[PDB]
Amino acid sequence: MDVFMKGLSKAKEGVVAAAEKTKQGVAEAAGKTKEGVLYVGSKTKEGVVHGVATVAEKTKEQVTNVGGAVVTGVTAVAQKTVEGAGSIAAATGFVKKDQLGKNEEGAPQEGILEDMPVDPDNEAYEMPSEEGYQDYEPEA
Repeated sequence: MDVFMKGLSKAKEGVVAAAEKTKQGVAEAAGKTKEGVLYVGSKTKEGVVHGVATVAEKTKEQVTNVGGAVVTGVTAVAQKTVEGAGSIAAATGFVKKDQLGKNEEGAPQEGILEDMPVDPDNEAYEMPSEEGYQDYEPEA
């Protein structure tokens, strides 16, 4: 289940496949170097030039067959890129979250004035309006 183990067992499959091939390449190379020390009036320089010249003709039939393969492969990667874009959309689109409205206070004072006209000397004229009750000793 660990997506990591798979990627690991997948690489080992390539290292082994490459070994069988790399191990088969040195095998032929060994016998090839064996003829190197031995001269061969048959393989002359002019003969080598004609060899690479012939392999250049087949290389055309190969790139032609694979030429249609690389085109199809790139097409698969093309649709594989647009899909990866979805992941980018998430990185930019942060996981939305509906629950808060951020409203500390829209400065709901009560009027344009500082709303502090109240006088500390006596609130207003003289305490509540009442009916005088008592404030002057003499009749007036």
